[PDB]
Order: sequence, then structure tokens, then C-alpha cells
Amino acid sequence: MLTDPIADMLTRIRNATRVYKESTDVPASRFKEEILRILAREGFIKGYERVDVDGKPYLRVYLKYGPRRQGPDPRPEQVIHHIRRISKPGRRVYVGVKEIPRVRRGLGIAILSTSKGVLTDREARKLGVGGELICEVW
Amino acid sequence: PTINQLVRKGREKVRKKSKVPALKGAPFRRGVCTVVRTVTPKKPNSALRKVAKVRLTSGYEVTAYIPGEGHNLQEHSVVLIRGGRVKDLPGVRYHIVRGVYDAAGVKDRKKSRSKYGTKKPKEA
RNA sequence: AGCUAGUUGGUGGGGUAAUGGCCCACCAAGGCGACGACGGGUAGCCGGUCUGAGAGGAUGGCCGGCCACAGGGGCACUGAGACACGGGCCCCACUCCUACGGGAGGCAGCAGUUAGGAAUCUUCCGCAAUGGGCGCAAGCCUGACGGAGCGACGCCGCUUGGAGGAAGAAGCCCUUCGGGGUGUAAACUCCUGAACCCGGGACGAAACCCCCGACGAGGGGACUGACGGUACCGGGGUAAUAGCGCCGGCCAACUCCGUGCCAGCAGCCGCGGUAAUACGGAGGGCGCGAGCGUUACCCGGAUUCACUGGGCGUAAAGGGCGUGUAGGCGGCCUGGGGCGUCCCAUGUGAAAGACCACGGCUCAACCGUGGGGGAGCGUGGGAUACGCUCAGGCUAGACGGUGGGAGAGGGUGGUGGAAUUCCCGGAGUAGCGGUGAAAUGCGCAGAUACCGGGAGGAACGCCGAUGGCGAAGGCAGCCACCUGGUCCACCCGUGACGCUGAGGCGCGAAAGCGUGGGGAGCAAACCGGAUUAGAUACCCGGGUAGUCCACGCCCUAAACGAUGCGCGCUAGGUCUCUGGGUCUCCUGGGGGCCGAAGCUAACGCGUUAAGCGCGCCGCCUGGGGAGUACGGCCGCAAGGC
RNA sequence: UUCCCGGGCCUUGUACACACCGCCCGUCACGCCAUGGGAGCGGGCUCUACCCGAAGUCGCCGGGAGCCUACGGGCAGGCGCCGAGGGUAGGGCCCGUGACUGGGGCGAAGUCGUAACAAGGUAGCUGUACCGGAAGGUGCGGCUGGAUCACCU
RNA sequence: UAAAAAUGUUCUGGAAA
Repeated sequence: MLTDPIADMLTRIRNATRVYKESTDVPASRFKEEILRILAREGFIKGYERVDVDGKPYLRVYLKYGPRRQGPDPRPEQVIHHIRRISKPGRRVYVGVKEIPRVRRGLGIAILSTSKGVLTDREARKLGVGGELICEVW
Repeated sequence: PTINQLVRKGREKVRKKSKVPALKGAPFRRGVCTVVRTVTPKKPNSALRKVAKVRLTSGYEVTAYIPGEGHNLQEHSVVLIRGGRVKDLPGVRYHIVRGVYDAAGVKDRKKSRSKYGTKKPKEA
């Protein structure tokens, strides 16, 4: 019955990249597309696309990695190293534009939902808005 | 614990226990010796530790330890008790401040005299 | 864990400056509570202060705001204001006077005493300044206040000297008896001059007031200093205090002698038993210095109550299991609302403190001026992604339908055979039984062994397990009836109806308890025989409760996967039970083993997670004491929670 | 080559590591400390009821009885409600005590045995139940955190 | 999985390394 559609998606992405899969499916929902659209723009994924899995609407995320490596364990490093859900249904989290976190000293992105749509920390900051803190990624 | 449980029960504060009641919050406390005896130490050790059972003003009767070599205390001497237990003497949780009230200092003490209530001697 | 009679509301009054059950009649039965009422303990609250990376934690002394009290307790008067600290009345306790009938007082004002305590100050000077009351004013009063005093109680500043001065006195200490160390340290030589001495000597003070002008504005004039002959300036001027802790590791600093588990040390680990950097002294060294240590308490370190920021298979930690109340949490599309949320403006956020810049005391401490933050909360305006709410829509969750399946799932009633025991009838004779070996025991009153018959109770061999069913406990011959769960297929219906679940309710092995029944075998207790140093055991022979049934209790466990429930996601291999198939093999549900990724302290776990995530619940916080005591609830008791 | 003594290699269990000449459990005896129960006593706080009830405000009355009068009134007085405080009785919470008693912690070299750790010499642990100087034994049931060869998958 | 095998007690207090 999925208590949290979003966390679920973040985890699908996480569980997939960890076994270096090429792409992963996820039940589709407008708000979810927004998240992906951002991870897309920001370079964490190669991109998403609306597909259809046996009658029902799913989103197909295309994962991205680094180059193969030398030494033992040539597995490439992840582009999406970390992706944690900040606000959970068990306890929401909202931040004023002045309290918006800085993820990984800059090399990280934070995603938040605002009246002005779903934007990244950087945008929200340059928009003077705050909102619910969806998740952070680096 | 899930946040909902923390909301419902919350975390519990520590609450530390005094290793030195009988002092009732004071740094020191006065008392009268009702028995100045000689007890045998805990295990690894062997000796005849000089300890006195003191009747405190704070309404407590506890045993304290008499620091230094040799003392002058006898039944009914008035002393000033202080924090500080002695590991060997089980049950002994306070020391006797040397050089206050009826507790004389330690005769011929040349080092760390301050801790044994003895005056700086005149240079011979 | 339940509390409530002025109790909760009403109507009309009394009362007050004013609302009000504030108080009073009369009427109504309410009001409050696990979102913790009622009760008990503790406590004045705040600005702030200490600590902390922060979030927090601790705290509330001095200064500022608010409240409360004025020996304990009640009360009113006067009044703009008090139910009044140096006003009043009354009672009480205690202190004192009395001509014994009634009198007097209240330092939690300043100072001082005494008691208590580890411990906390002068019965100082002045209204000169600021502030207050009264006065037209002069001015009066002001233990507010401005000052001085005492206390290293704290912070800041200063001094105990500066430069020379030996391949290096003495003394003391070591020593491989050459020497090393104290040590430029001293002495000694120059030099400066804390103190003290003489002289001068404030700022804080310009207004009230008087005079010209109208006693307005403006101008002019006079008085006034407690601190104090103090600060400060000039001149003169003497080498002029040093201590406390520590030196095994943590932790900077080592040698000799004394001591011999003694004496002693000790924050933790620990030192001491005749070569002790750990005790005591010495020499030496390190740290700090008008101080240095000690004790006490707070924060830190302690992500060791984990919001930031922890955990529960074996370390402490998953509830014995269901069902479910409150509560928490909630799939997909669309629109209204705009409570959460976010944004702008605006009001508030006192001062002091903190921070920053600059100044004033020779610096600093202190201190002034200015500057910048700021959550909260009020108001107006706006946003609508997410949460919430309303409405419409959806079918992927969930439930239902139809057709099927497996099963020691449960309850009830029957019934079948093997065996043990006892009884009866045969037949037969000297032992049987038991053990490491035996003895007790049964047996010539005929046992054991054997055949036939009967009675009775309990459990169901093979099948049969790496099996199956159940939420758990748990369930095993067979048959019938009654009944639960569950799985698959078709995808037919409903349309989020869901997940979890503090309490509650139900279930809950064995032993145990109550009434009654039943009693073959087994068997606590108990009695023998052996064994042994003993033998309340183990081994042997007996044997009661109990084991069995009914109905009612009890509610525990290594109630175990020592692994809460649900959902999604993340290689495979292999065996197996059960269903479907376009039955090489695939697909759904279940039971095992090995193992990708990942996880773990390791062992191991790994699509039956101990991996990766979300929701909800339970639980943990070093070891004993102790699942003990006390209290409460339960129980017939044992006991349980 | 079963057995006794010593010893090699592998393996298994371990709570041993001063390493089985190890470890270690419980009663009994002595000392100390804290604590529960205990005929009961002594307090503190606090609740209920009823009795006496100061001052005082607020209601009557103010008359066969005074004083004032701005002579409608007012004051002094008298009655009452409430009421500090005492008093009598009974509860509730807490504290201190008490002959005696239960168990507990701790304490260099005490007595008895040997339960556990190696099939610890009866595998161990466990709920319960009865029993026994003591550790513990036994009954029923449960767990593996117990079990050589073979042997079955 | 199924799983037989032993009559026989005990070694004062510190400190080794």
C-alpha cells in the first residue's frame, strides 16, 4: 500500500544504481516526475520517460555511472552517491528560505516543494522561497 | 523509537547520584568521632588503615579516613569531614581534613604539606 | 486514576471602579480527566548566567521587570491608591515594664548581636552629586543614594629588580672517584629607584536663588565637595616578598637514601612482601605565581536518553499469540477552500548583558557613545508544490463473486487393531526378574515361559519426512457430522473500504488448583535393595498424587527463528510440498539448503534479509541487589502482572 | 595395543590462560553496612463532621432605655450571618522509631560437600511441582545455547 | 536427520609473565 511513494522512488533509484542496472521502473505520479525532472536537469540521471507496465503508468528512470576502473573491483563509481529522504510522512520538515540547507558544501543538491513548484535549493534560494524539504542528493 | 513514540514518551534525563551524601550539599561538614579504630583493607592489600566513625552535624553517622602517618584523634575529638572515599576500606566514603579542629597536622611533613594541614617550617 | 455541591450552567438580586458563582436566593444537572483531571514532592517567574560546534543541558546570586510576604493568622478603617514593612483592631506564641487593672514591641530597612552553619562585612562619613516627599521660596527630611571601611571572594594591572659577572667558590646532591648538578644562580661591580619624604593639589558644580529683560526666551552674578590634602603632578629617594601543586601511565617533570603487604599512597589502572622514577626525606625537575592545591556542585567530553545524533539473532533490548478501541500513518487523476506551509510589509521583541566599531580612567578590568542581529507572537497583503479539508473521477492496495485444491487446523459422536496389567480355564516345573556385579522382589500356597477366554484403561506401529496444517500454544488409527484459516484460476463486482495498534477482549504447552468420574501403563513424594567416606542421587524392586475425561480455575516457559506486523525495492543455483499452464519448462503460494550486491564486532544473514526504504507498536540504557521489597490489580491456593 | 604411565599429529568442547596441581556453586560460622516484616508505639502534613467562637464588614432592630438633630434622620447600643482561632471524634499520605525476624552487599589465607565449566564424570538449561544439610535431585513438558562410528536423504 | 560410550573427592592468600 506504499506508505511513502516518494521515499519508495528514491530507494528504487538507490537499490538499482547499487547493482549497476541500466534503468529502473517506478509507479508514475505527477509530483514524482517533478523530482526526476530535476535529477535529470542536475545530471544525476541520464533522464526519465513515461512508459507503460502491463496496463499501468510507470516512469522509467535511466541511471548514470562513471567509467570502469582499474585494480580489483572495476565497478564504476556512482553519480548518485547519496540520496536520502529528509521529510517523511512520519514527521514532515519545512524550511524558511533562510534555513535552506547547503548539501555537500555545494557539490550537492537539495530538492524542495514550494508554492513556486518543485525546485532545487539553489533556485529556491534565488526565489526567496522555502517549503517542504523532499530530499538531498549528492 | 519512531518519532511518534518520542512525542508520546520522549527521552528520559539522567539524574546523577551523590557519591557523598551526609555532606548534604556542603563542601565539608563537621562531626564528632564516636570511635577511632583501625580497619583492615580490601583484597589485594594488607595494612591497618586508621579510620574514625564520625557523628555528623547533618544528622549522619559515617566512617571517615584519617590521612597521613600517625594522628592524634581519640573518641570525641571534633573533626571536619570532606569528600573523598578510600578504595580499600569498603564503606569508607569521606576523608578527615587534617589541621582543622581537633585534628592536628602531620608532624615533620615536608612535601605537599598543604594537603596534610602542616605549617611551612622555619629553615632550621 | 478517577476528581467535583457553589460543584457546572441559568434567572433575579447583593457587591465592585468594572466583568464574574466574586457572594446569595431559586431553578437545571452539569463541569473536569490518560491531550494526565485529582493527589503527593519540589520551586518565586523572566531579561539573563554557566557550559556547549550546535541542538541542547544546568541555573535564576549581584543589576533590571513582574509577583508574593512584613513574628504566625484573620479583618476592616482612611484614602486617587493599601485590606497598608517603621498605620489600626483582634487572637496566638515569645520578649520586656507594672503600683498586678492593664501596658509595650516585631531589623525579610541601615549598622550591629546571638543561634544555626563549612561560611558571608562597619553599631563609618555626607546629603557635595543623582533621585524622592512637602514648600511660592528660603529650605527641611532622605541608613534611597554618593562615598569610605573589612575579607586575595572574584576579575584586571603592578612589584619583589636591571646589565654585567668563572672551562664555573662554597654548601648540599649525585658519581663508571676523572667528574656531573644546583649555576649567571650567588658573591662582586655598575645601574634604575616599589616604598617612603617635602611641596603643590583636582574633575565631579551649575543650577535652584539674586539682577537687567515681563519672575518668558536670552544675558550676568553669588553660594555649595562627604570622598580628601585622596587622585594626580613636581622634586628627593632605599635592592627592596615567594609561595603552592606536581614528577609510574593517563600528564609536563628522576635520581639517592629510609622503609620492607609495615608505615603509607590512591581520580582510574593500581603502588608497598629487603635495589620502590608510585610510600617518607633529600637533591633535582616540571607547572603556575600573590597565589597554589583540596572538597562540593553545573555543563563538557558522554552519539552514555541519540531532534541534530543510538539501538534490540548471540552483547542490555521483540510483547507468548490473536482480534481490535483511542491514536499515528495514507495509492492515482482533477477542481474549490488556503488551516499547516512559504513569501513581502508592518507592530512588538524595554534597559542593562552578549557581539562589533570608537572612545574615557597612563593599560586593563571596569565604563560611555554608536552600530548590527533576533526567533516567537499580532495585523494586512500574496503563493498553492506538499500536508490537510470539500467535491467529482480512477482501479494498481484491500474486500467481494464464480469454479476449483491440499492439509495430524478446531469441536462432537462413533469405532479398529497391536500391546501392557489383572481375572478365569488349560498345560507345565524350578526358577524368574534384575545388573558393572548383585541384592531387595516375585515363585514349589506352583511364578517365569505357553495356548484359549474375559475385563479395563491409555496411546495409536508401518505410512512418516529434508513432509503438512495453525496466529501462537499446538495438532498424528479410522469414520461421520459440525466449523475456521488458506491457495490457485477466471478477472466478473465494489471503488482506498487501507497499515499498525496504548488500553480492552479472546486464546494460551507442562506442572498446579476445585467438584465429579476414571485409573492399564508410567510415576514426583514415599519405602526397600544396592553403590559410596556419606548417597535424602545416579542403578534395581515397589509406590501415591498426577498423567486420562467433564465443567470451572491458573496464565507461566529456552511461549525460540532467542529475529513484532504490513508494504515496495535489490543475481542466481538447487531440493521439496501444493495449484494453474500454450504441463522440455513456465507461473502463483509454502518448506529447506548454498550463495550476487549489501550488512555484521565476528559468527553469520542474504527475495522465508540480519540488505535497501516508509508506516505503526513493544522494548533497551553497566554488573550485583532483584523480577526482590513496598503499594496496587488478579488468583481458591501455588502464585501472576 | 583394549587397560595403566609419558608422548607425537589431526579433530572436538571449554566458563581454563597462575592454563585441571585450573575453575567454581550453595548452605553453616564470625564481622560490618544498608534494607523488608514486626505487638506496636512518637511525630508531620492533610481531609470530614460537630461544639465554643475574637476583631471586622455586611444585613435586620434601634424599642418600656440614652446622646445629637441639618427634627425625613444619625450615633451609641442589642440580635443575627460569616468568621481567625481553639476543642471533641474519625479517616488519608509521609517520616522516625520498636524485642524479634527475612533475606541482601561487602569482608588475605574458617567448616561441609562438589552442582556447573571438558558425554565435568547422571549432557546442560528451563516453567512447574514435590523433596533434601547445602550446592541440588526427581516428576511432567519444553529448548539446543548437547550429543562418535555407521547410516538416510 | 538417528546418536552409543565414564564407580573414584579435593589442591590456603598475594605475585609470575
